[PDB]
Amino acid sequence: TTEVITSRIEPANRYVAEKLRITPGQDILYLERLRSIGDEKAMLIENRINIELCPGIVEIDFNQHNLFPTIESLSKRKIRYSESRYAARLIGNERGHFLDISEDAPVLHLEQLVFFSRELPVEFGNVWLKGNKYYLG
Amino acid sequence: TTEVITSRIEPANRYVAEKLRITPGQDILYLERLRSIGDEKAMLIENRINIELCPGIVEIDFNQHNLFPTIESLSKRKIRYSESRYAARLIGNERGHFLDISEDAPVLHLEQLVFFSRELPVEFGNVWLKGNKYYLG
Repeated sequence: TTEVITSRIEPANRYVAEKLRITPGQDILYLERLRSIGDEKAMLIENRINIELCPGIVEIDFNQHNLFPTIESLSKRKIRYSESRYAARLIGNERGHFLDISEDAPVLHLEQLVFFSRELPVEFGNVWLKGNKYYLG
Repeated sequence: TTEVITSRIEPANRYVAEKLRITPGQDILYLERLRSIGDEKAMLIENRINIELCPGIVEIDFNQHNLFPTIESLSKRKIRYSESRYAARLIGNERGHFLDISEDAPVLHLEQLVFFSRELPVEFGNVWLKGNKYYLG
C-alpha cells in the first residue's frame, strides 16, 4: 500500500531546479507518499515532478493511480534512467511521526533522480527508508 | 525468496570492465539469482562483482547470506550510489526457462551499476523483470 499524505505545487528551489535541469522558481508538483508493506509502514517518499513534461498530472489522484505509470502515459515518454545516492540521516520530528521512528532516529535516506532521456530528468525523489537498502539488485 | 542458481569466476569482458572501471580480463564473480515474491518468480538477477574490493566474497553462500550487506561487510565500505538504465528485451530461451516467460516474450531489462564512491564501482547487475518498473520511488 502507498497512500498520498499531501501534495502541493511549489516553486523549484535552486537545488531541486539543478537536479531537474529547470529554471529555479519554476512550479513543480510535490507529492508526499507513505508506503506500507503488509500493513507496516516501510518508507516515506517525497516526489518532485517537472509538470511541464506531463500535461494533466496535477489533476491525478495518486491514491487511485500509480505515479510512474501515470508520468509515462501523460508524457508519452518511457523512463529510461535512474540515479540514486544513499546517505544516513536522523529522520526528523514530522517525518518521524509518519514512520513512527523516534525522532532523531537514524534512517536510510535516498535521493533519486528519474529521467526520460539522458538529458531530460522528470522527477527528483527523497526517500526515507527506516529499514535497509533494496534499490539494489 | 532469492535463490542462487549459479556462480562463476570469469574474466571481465570489455563492456563489463568499462562499467566496473577495471582492466579487461580481470577476474570477476558472476552470480545468477532468481528472486521469487510470495512463491511466484519475480526476477532473474545476474550480478558481476569486482572481487578485489571484497576479500572473501567468492567463499560466501548467497543462499545463506544477502549479497549487498555482504559486499559492505567484506569491503568495510558503504554503498553510496546506484545508476540504472531500463530497456525492453525479448527474454531468451534459457532465461525464459528460469522465469517461465515464453521465450521471445518481452521483459523489462535493467542494467544497474552500484558504487562505493563516485569513482569506485563494485557491482554491475543485469535484471530481467517480467512485470513492471519498481526501482523507482
